[PDB]
Amino acid sequence: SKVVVPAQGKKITLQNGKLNVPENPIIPYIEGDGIGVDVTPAMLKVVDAAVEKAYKGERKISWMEIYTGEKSTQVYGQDVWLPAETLDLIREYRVAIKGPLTTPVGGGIRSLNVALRQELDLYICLRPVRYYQGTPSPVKHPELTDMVIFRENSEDIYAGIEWKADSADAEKVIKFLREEMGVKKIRFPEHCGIGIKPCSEEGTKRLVRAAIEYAIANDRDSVTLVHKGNIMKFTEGAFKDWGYQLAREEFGGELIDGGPWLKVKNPNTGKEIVIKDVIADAFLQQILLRPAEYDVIACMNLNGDYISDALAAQVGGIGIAPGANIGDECALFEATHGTAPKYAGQDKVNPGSIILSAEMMLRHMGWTEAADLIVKGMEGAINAKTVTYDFERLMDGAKLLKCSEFGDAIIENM
Amino acid sequence: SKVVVPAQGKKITLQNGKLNVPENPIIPYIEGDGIGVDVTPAMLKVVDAAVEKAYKGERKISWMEIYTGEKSTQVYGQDVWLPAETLDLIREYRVAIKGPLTTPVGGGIRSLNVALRQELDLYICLRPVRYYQGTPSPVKHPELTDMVIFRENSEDIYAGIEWKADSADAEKVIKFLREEMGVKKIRFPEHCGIGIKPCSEEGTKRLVRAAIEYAIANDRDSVTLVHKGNIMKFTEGAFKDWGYQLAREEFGGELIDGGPWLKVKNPNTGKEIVIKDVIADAFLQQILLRPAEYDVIACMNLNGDYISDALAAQVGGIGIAPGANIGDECALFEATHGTAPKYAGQDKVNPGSIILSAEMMLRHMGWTEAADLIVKGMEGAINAKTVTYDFERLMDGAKLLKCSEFGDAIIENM
Ligand SMILES: NC(=O)c1ccc[n+]([C@@H]2O[C@H](COP(=O)([O-])OP(=O)(O)OC[C@H]3O[C@@H](n4cnc5c(N)ncnc54)[C@H](OP(=O)(O)O)[C@@H]3O)[C@@H](O)[C@H]2O)c1
Ligand SMILES: NC(=O)c1ccc[n+]([C@@H]2O[C@H](COP(=O)([O-])OP(=O)(O)OC[C@H]3O[C@@H](n4cnc5c(N)ncnc54)[C@H](OP(=O)(O)O)[C@@H]3O)[C@@H](O)[C@H]2O)c1
Repeated sequence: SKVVVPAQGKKITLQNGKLNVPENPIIPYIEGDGIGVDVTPAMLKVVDAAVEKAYKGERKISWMEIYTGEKSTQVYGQDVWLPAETLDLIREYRVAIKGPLTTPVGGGIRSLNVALRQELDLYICLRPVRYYQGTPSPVKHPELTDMVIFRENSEDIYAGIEWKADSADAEKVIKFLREEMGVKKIRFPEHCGIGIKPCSEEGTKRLVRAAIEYAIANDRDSVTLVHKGNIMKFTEGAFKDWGYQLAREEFGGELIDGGPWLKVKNPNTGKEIVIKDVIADAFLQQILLRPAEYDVIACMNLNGDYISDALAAQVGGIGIAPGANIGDECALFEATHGTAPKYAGQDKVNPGSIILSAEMMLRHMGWTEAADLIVKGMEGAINAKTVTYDFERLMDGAKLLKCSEFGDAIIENM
Repeated sequence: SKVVVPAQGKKITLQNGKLNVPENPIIPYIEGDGIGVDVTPAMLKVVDAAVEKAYKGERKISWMEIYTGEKSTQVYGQDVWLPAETLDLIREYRVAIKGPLTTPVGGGIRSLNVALRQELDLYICLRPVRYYQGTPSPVKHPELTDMVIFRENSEDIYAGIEWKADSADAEKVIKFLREEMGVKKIRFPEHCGIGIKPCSEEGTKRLVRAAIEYAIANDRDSVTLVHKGNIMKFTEGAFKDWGYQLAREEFGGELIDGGPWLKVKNPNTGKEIVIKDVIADAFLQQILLRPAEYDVIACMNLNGDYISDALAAQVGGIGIAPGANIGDECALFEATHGTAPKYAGQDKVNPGSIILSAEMMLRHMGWTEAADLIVKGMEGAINAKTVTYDFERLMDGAKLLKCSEFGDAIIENM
């Protein structure tokens, strides 16, 4: 009802597991709450400039705004935070992008971001994290970090299955656990909240399957299964066993030494990709202490949230970290930072995250020239130290830029 | 049967919630697997020197070795990894310490460390993390970190309640969830592992209760409730609500501004302690980016493992991080690093962790003079750059020391 389909423009289709993108594709975008009003306009202009420059006017995106979050309630009504129409629009047009989203508190509503992921079955959360020269960073050698996180996106405790302490359901579940499953380890059964943590074999293998294909298509050096399997043997640990098993079953994994690592040969470059694993709490230490040893990461939903968010901070990219939610049929790219309501509307915020997510989106569309230009623009703008206040306040000799002006700087550095 | 109670020596008792420690107390200690054979002897000698120097010969510990892990199987037999006698010994003598422990794989045995914590109901995992000048660190300003972690120690998913995919129990639980609880969010119900995540109100409030008392007794600046409550509302989120509620109910918490932070007045110094909260994935970023803003931390079991282990790495103290497991009746202090089998027996390992845990143990015993001397010794030895290989290999100008020699250096710097 209130979305306007672009007069000129054409739908992306999926054929044979491969996107068919027209030169005039319609892309759905969600402005986002808070500073989404600042960064989305910059992102539109930066992407159009990259597309115009890479294909000399032969291609062009027909943006189409759709809604989620506050703007959805002001467009559709009182408690329409995520209209069915927005899900249908993303499935019809295959590829979309959105700014920051916040979920209201006090109405029993659970994460809108996670709702999008789970209802579009975008089981890959893809966070590439690598250091942009010139970025102010808390660690000494941020340039050693160059990883790609494959975070499982629908199952784990992150999935939102839980009962409230003292509710009839929680006490029903606890009664079933103690009396029918014989559980004795619930220290205090009264006034106790309960959460469920599921992890299946198919969900594990389609997430690791994507990670290893990614290592192959991008010739990277390894895939590390991160887990907390010595405590949670049947979810985290199973994730790690199924991941190794997939590597053997579908990518000819061979045993290194006495194990447990494997090596997968890259069919296209001959490079032996190492498959290995690290327990999650030690991994949070290793990304600081021995960052160059890691590359592609495969892990479950909650660990992936932590790991992405720790890596982004340690390269000083907490505000420019790109992110994508990808499934077999649809894809939703997103700004990964908060809504920062304090500065919303002041044209202050750093648009780098949603712009790099747009870079991912173009590359997912097969428009790699335009995507390369955006990386190149971020490269030069940040290396030139012409940046927004969240960068500039941490450093000397930088030129302070509004949000919109940083978008221009990126275009100027393409 | 194989433990020898010390001829001379006397049992610590608990009276009125307060330890009564004799001048000749018997302390039970577990050597620990792997490098425990290296660091425990250094720790015995360092603690005895501190006690001898602080009390001029009037006090002295009667160590008593007890067993867990490999040495237990070689002392008691084939699969005796954790003899009942060791639990009884720790409850009889109240205070003990142990080196690194590893749990065997392939026999269905779950963490020996966690078994000790849960069966002695040591619900506080206490990790103080602060930077020792001279330590090689991956970040630029490690000296800004000075935190104390209160990690909940018996409940959360960390508690080891789970079924294996395809087992009759997992399929029984999944059937109950889908058919009797109406759960629709399990993406793939087949071949799916299940874990339970419990969090009670009493468990939350006795853990936060200890954290706030600690902030009071040590005049620190704040207590931060760390959680992942926007996704797990009834466990992580409840932990955070119960924590605030305790602060109001028992420590006169008053609202700051419009909330949600509180302020608790320190009954002894008048200092207003801030009670606040941060969501766990953002917190892993904040301990890097704004570390000076945090002090005492209160959080649940799994987050506490991650947070302690990330902080230790970021001050370069991955091998000297102290740790204690404390309950209302018993206490078990521990080395917090792995068993490092590769270097075990070579007198290489860094004894700093178990020695600082001994420092905690003495201070828990009321022997604060001896504890102060050990801190002072670690201070000087590390500042003098007379350290073991894990420090020395990361730095220039250091003097390489065996494990035993570093223990001497600590004594020499008391
Ligand atoms: N993945 C996501 O899209 C995502 C993840 C979590 C939360 N959010 C949402 O965001 C809301 C915003 O409000 P909050 O105050 O509660 O946030 P908050 O995350 O605790 O705070 C974020 C802070 O990071 C900075 N920042 C955020 N985005 C930035 C960007 N793009 N460029 C530069 N700096 C940026 C601002 O700090 P300075 O003022 O220091 O610059 C900002 O206020 C939350 O309630 C939440 O639902 C979105
Ligand atoms: N809290 C605990 O007590 C605890 C926690 C987890 C694991 N562990 C156990 O430890 C076992 C040891 O074997 P792993 O090889 O599997 O360990 P791992 O933790 O993956 O490796 C630890 C590495 O840290 C270094 N290190 C460990 N303790 C140190 C110390 N005290 N001083 C200086 N450097 C230290 C050594 O690295 P460099 O060679 O680079 O120096 C070491 O091999 C594990 O299987 C596990 O059950 C104990």
